[PDB]
Amino acid sequence: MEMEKEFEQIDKSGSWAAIYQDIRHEASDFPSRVAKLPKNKNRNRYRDVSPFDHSRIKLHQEDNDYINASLIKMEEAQRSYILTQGPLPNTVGHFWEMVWEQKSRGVVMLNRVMEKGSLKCAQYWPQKEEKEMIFEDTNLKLTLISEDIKSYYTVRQLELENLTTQETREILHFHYTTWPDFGVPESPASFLNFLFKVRESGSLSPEHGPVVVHCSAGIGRSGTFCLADTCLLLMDKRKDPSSVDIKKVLLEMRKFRMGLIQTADQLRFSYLAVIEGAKFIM
Ligand SMILES: OCCCCn1cnc2cc(Cl)c(Cl)cc21
Repeated sequence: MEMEKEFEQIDKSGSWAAIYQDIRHEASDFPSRVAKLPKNKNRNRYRDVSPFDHSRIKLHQEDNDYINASLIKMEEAQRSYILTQGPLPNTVGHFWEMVWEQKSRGVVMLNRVMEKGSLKCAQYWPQKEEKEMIFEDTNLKLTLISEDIKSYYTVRQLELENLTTQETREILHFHYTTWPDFGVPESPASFLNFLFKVRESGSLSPEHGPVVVHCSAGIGRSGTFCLADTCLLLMDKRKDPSSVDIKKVLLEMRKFRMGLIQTADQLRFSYLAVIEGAKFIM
């Protein structure tokens, strides 16, 4: 079926939970043996969210190459994304090592450091120009260059230096700051505006390594971001935009990381975002 009318048909029939459970039943199951080794327990935020072995990002280290991060490679859309958990106190250096090694231009953050009174990820970037951060375990230096605070998101320019080679690179930090503590946004308008700002920066384009996107577990909000982007790109590329099947795209993405889209409300919000976004594109 088309999307917008499939949408009203699920609303009128109140069957979002049943649609979402079908997806969970059909989703791929692949091994995640490296994630479950005992030496990696303090590298995982949640025991039930792990990268598959076949698609995990490997650190360029011989001691321990493990990080909780996955490469989502979308062949028809010609887009790649790295989805990862919010960094932990003992993985902030690994996180920036990955950004460096994979040649990423942009980092997309969809959570606040504290939500619901609890910490959802480490404070992993510097907050003042004159107070830079040094990650001694991975030999990197990170400096805040500039910051632009808007009503729904903040964009930061960062300098990452590989202290071993003295090479430097500019990284863009796109921080969506207004996702509610509970539920999903009422309108997709600000989320779509944010997605377009990431696109306009070059961070999603083939002349750079894959964008790094995270929330707390790296599957819920993060899944919504890449699902909406890929679906809109396919609607631009195909002769028949109504052929794009958001449930099929989501199942394809779940071949590369488990659990993408965490609730039926996040599924409905993803539909809403693609539907509204397809009208603005034209
Ligand atoms: O090939 C399409 C180029 C222009 C698309 N575009 C630019 N600004 C946008 C803001 C929003 Cl909210 C949306 Cl949905 C789309 C946008």
